Amino acid sequence: KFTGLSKEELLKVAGSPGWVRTRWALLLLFWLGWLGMLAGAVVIIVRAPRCRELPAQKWWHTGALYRIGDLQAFQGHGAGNLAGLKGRLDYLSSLKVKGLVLGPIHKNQKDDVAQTDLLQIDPNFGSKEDFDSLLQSAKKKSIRVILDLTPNYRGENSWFSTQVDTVATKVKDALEFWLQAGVDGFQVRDIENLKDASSFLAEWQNITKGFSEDRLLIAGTNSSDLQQILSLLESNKDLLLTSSYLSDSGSTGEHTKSLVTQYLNATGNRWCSWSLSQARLLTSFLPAQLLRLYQLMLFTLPGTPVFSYGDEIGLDAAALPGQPMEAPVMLWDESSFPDIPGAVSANMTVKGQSEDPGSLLSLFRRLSDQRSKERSLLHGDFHAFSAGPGLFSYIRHWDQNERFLVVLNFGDVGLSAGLQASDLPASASLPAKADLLLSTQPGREEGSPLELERLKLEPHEGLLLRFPYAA
Amino acid sequence: VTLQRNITLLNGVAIIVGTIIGSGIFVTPTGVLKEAGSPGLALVVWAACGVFSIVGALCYAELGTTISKSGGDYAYMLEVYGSLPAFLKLWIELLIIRPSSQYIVALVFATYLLKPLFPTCPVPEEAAKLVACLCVLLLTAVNCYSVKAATRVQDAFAAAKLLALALIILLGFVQIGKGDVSNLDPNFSFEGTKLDVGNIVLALYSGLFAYGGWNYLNFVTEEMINPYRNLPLAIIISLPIVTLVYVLTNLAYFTTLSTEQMLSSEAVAVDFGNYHLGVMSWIIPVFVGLSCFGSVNGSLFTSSRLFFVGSREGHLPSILSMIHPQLLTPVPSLVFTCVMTLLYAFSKDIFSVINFFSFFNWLCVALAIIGMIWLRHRKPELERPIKVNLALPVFFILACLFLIAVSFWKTPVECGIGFTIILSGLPVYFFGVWWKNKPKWLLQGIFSTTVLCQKLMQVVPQET
Ligand SMILES: CCCCCCCCCCCCCCCCCC(=O)OC[C@H](COP(=O)(O)O)OC(=O)CCCCCCCCCCCCCCCCC
Ligand SMILES: CC(C)CCC[C@H](C)[C@H]1CC[C@H]2[C@H]3CC=C4C[C@@H](OC(=O)CCC(=O)O)CC[C@@]4(C)[C@@H]3CC[C@@]12C
Ligand SMILES: CC(C)CCC[C@H](C)[C@H]1CC[C@H]2[C@H]3CC=C4C[C@@H](OC(=O)CCC(=O)O)CC[C@@]4(C)[C@@H]3CC[C@@]12C
Ligand SMILES: N[C@@]1(C(=O)O)CCc2ccc(OCc3ccccc3-c3nc4ccccc4o3)cc2C1
Ligand SMILES: *[C@@H]1O[C@H](CO)[C@@H](O[C@@H]2O[C@H](CO)[C@@H](O)[C@H](O)[C@H]2NC(C)=O)[C@H](O)[C@H]1NC(C)=O
Ligand SMILES: *[C@@H]1O[C@H](CO)[C@@H](O[C@@H]2O[C@H](CO)[C@@H](O)[C@H](O)[C@H]2NC(C)=O)[C@H](O)[C@H]1NC(C)=O
Ligand SMILES: *[C@@H]1O[C@H](CO)[C@@H](O[C@@H]2O[C@H](CO)[C@@H](O)[C@H](O)[C@H]2NC(C)=O)[C@H](O)[C@H]1NC(C)=O
Ligand SMILES: *[C@@H]1O[C@H](CO)[C@@H](O[C@@H]2O[C@H](CO)[C@@H](O)[C@H](O)[C@H]2NC(C)=O)[C@H](O)[C@H]1NC(C)=O
Repeated sequence: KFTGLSKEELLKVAGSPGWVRTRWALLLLFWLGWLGMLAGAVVIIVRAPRCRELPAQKWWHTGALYRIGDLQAFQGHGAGNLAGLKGRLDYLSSLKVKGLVLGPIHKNQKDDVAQTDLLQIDPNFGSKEDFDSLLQSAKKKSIRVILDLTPNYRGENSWFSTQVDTVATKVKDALEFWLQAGVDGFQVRDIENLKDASSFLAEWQNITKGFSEDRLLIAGTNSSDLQQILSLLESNKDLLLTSSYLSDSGSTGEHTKSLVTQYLNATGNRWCSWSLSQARLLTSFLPAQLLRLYQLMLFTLPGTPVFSYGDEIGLDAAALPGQPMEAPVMLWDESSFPDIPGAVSANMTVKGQSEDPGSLLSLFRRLSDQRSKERSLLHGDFHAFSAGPGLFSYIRHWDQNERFLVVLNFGDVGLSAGLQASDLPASASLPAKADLLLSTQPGREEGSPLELERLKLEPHEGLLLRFPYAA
Repeated sequence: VTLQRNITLLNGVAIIVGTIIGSGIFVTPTGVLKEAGSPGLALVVWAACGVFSIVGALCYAELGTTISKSGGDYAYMLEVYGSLPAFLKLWIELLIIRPSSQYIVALVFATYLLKPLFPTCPVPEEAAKLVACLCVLLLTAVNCYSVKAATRVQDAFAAAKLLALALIILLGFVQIGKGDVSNLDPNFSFEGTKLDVGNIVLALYSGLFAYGGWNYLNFVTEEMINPYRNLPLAIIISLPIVTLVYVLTNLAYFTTLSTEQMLSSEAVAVDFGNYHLGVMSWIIPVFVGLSCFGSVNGSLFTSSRLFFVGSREGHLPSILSMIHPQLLTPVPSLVFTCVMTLLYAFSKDIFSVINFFSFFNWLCVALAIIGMIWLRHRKPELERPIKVNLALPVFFILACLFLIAVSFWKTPVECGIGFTIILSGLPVYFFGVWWKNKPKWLLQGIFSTTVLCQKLMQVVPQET
């Protein structure tokens, strides 16, 4: 009618046979093309591989633990009890820690066994109605509380060098009593002085897991050789065991790589605990240039990282006179240490380091945020590969998620990377370039993609490169 | 041979509800949390976008009863500003705005349909693309068959959307019914309320994606039964329902999950169903997949009727607006609005075409209401069945100018690229409409291909 025919002459012309055959053929062709595309989508969906099942993690698989040895040296004088511990539970939420290993708070006189009760709190830390208040206040912030039950924590021999099995029956009786009050785990330290240790640990593990499967039991030795550690872990295998296995080196990267790979190969790639001691700080073993390099390693290895209080600010008991090394004073502010008013600086405090974006606490917060979030660091797979003289380089990769490449230079002089990979399976091989998430030293652009053949490492530097699932 | 009005009052309520409630209540309740920080101000953002959409819908309801022609927001600009602005709106609404919206909603349908086969991983992209191209091709053939079949699809899936959202709301009510508070505390709901407002605007810009489509019944008037009663009655019944369901869904999202697991989630409804159901939690991805199935039907139904009316004014070729007799459906316009939607299956990242034309999408709604006020003080005697209380349009004009002013002072990067699309649409106007004295080299070829497509699809021209 406007630029075409009208109804009359159209139905006159376009009603002939042949013109009906064409439109019926085109309708049949449309529906055959639709049923071709549907079967194409089906055989594309079927020829997609699969994707893997999540390994049903616990709560201590998710982030780090935080050991608080002395409760008085954590806050200070006056408020050195369990009621004052409730005020710091948002600083602990800033660190994104998932657990809290409270020190031994029970009534221990001294080496008399009969005057040591594990069911009663010493009055210098508070009472039980303060303790369950702390527990309920920590449950609100998603923080679990672990209770250390080492009996003779005021003497020199922690398991009472006199009578042996009677002091273990009162641990067996205390596990049940404290588990109904609502604690989420236990810790026993110095079990190289415990007689029949591998027999008692299996009994306490079967008691603790017989309550719930959301329950932890940590053990601690001062041992450093692998065959003595493996003797404790051959009967029970869900046991977390902190020790001084990585303490020895403080040194070259080939030895640290051999220690980590030999442990992971000897234990059969189980869930382990990565640490440097059972109760001590990182500055007791490492010089101050290797703290950032070890913090990057302990957050990116396949296990639970366990730290002490003050490890995020680099607390040092040999930098201030008149403090015990087993319990230094936590430098919250500039008024924390009352003697010698001026020995404490501003970069040695919590609030003085929460302002610097290139501090030590600012590295801890970024790494602890990255660990508790990404699936390749939560339950990824470990693969270390060969590199230059003094490097430790490895890769985490879960299924199809964002992969991670950690490059650590323990040496004193700089060198290149030389990442001759040649060893990884096809799901995690290196691309020609990768991002940069983090570096332990200033002087690099955090976010811009480098390429992994002219990578240079300056002294004591560590890198956290990143790349996605591709060819 | 006309279009044979079929749309009831309840069918209009179904059209508006089914087009509005699509993907944005499932793939966006995070953006407002990541640029608002606190769960109180996010609810403030959702309520504010609700009030904004309600007042704009009331202005468009009284516009659509005043002028009363199909192709709303285009017919109004044609009656007010003339020929060239109406063509420029029609042109970039035919090129970019409708075929990107329909393809994005079809892709979200395909992804959340194939999600239960790939529970914690990524869906393969050429398997979701090829199902998104099946959804459009099936709905464009259902719409070409009949009109009442296309309105039965729409209210069946509009009932399915409401039964899928009511289950989430009652799952949240029994989560608050067992006495535990992860969020929604009295005094602990505002920690991290991002102030400055500078970052907020971006937010208000994120919560308005879920409210889009409220002006779609204005495209499909002249097909309602008794439109002077049944257009505003279908608008003021449909739209205050959505602003209530949209806050009772987000606060029920806030009872179960926390702010650290919501911001680390890419599918909030899937993480809701995983906690509240465990196994038999596959019904939540298939019910947010069927939510995006009824939003492509309601937007292919009105996009065809827009290009229908764009051809009756001479702004388009006349093969569009040719009704197939005895089916009484605009077949050559539905084929066009399907082919344009399937052409966007070559785009890799078209989610960022939203910032390209968000300024013009609100500039048209501002220009329509300026002309609405201008028509009242120029032709002050027409049959106005519903008149609006004024200073709600005065509020809406400067509110749309505030929403367009953040496109030029905060992110003016791609707006100059977007303006070149309109000014490249201008010579198309001149060549197509203005250039008369046409040579017979081209006009007879145009007649020959028009009669060829006419004999192929068996369509006759309109005629009162
Ligand atoms: C896809 C299959 C769908 C099935 C149904 C077939 C429908 C055909 C779809 C065609 C869609 C076209 C939409 C846009 C049309 C704009 C033009 C117009 O409005 O004309 C009205 C005008 C109305 O004609 P009437 O029907 O006689 O009133 O249409 C024409 O005269 C023919 C226009 C053909 C346009 C073909 C594409 C040309 C693109 C621009 C070419 C460059 C122009 C400038 C040259 C110098 C460049 C530097
Ligand atoms: C790119 C463009 C120009 C090509 C257009 C091709 C169309 C997509 C094809 C697909 C099927 C074809 C037609 C097949 C036969 C006709 C008649 C019609 O037959 C009936 O159902 C009416 C008979 C009855 O009511 O009993 C079905 C739809 C229609 C218009 C179809 C319209 C669309 C056609 C021309
Ligand atoms: C799960 C989803 C993604 C797959 C597709 C959903 C439905 C299975 C499809 C299949 C065919 C569709 C429709 C095809 C045409 C109509 C015919 C209609 O019957 C009529 O009233 C119109 C018949 C006429 O006018 O003569 C009722 C069912 C309906 C809506 C069908 C309902 C189901 C639809 C939407
Ligand atoms: N609210 C809906 C829902 O399902 O949530 C319901 C249906 C509907 C109808 C119209 C609409 O207008 C959006 C718009 C207007 C002017 C210029 C660009 C765009 C644009 N649409 C996009 C879609 C997906 C990705 C990017 C997009 O950019 C949005 C929605 C979504
Ligand atoms: C934990 O150890 C106890 C024994 O030390 C195991 O419990 C025994 O189970 C058998 C079989 O029912 C009973 O006949 C014994 O009386 C139980 N002894 C008890 C309760 O002291 C128990 O099976 C062990 N747990 C696991 C997981 O193996
Ligand atoms: C763990 O600490 C103890 C005490 O500091 C180390 O010395 C042992 O002390 C006990 C008595 O307390 C003796 O019975 C052992 O014979 C001592 N060990 C040796 C090797 O003489 C003990 O060596 C430390 N463990 C390690 C692995 O160094
Ligand atoms: C570490 O893994 C390697 C291989 O996975 C083990 O090395 C083999 O040990 C057997 C003896 O058990 C030798 O006969 C093979 O020659 C060794 N092969 C290689 C390639 O070294 C090794 O036993 C594992 N480490 C531990 C502590 O078990
Ligand atoms: C905190 O900052 C002070 C300076 O503000 C550091 O003191 C420097 O110490 C090194 C080595 O002891 C000296 O070589 C510098 O000369 C000192 N600086 C000045 C200005 O005298 C101090 O070491 C910093 N503390 C930490 C833990 O990094």
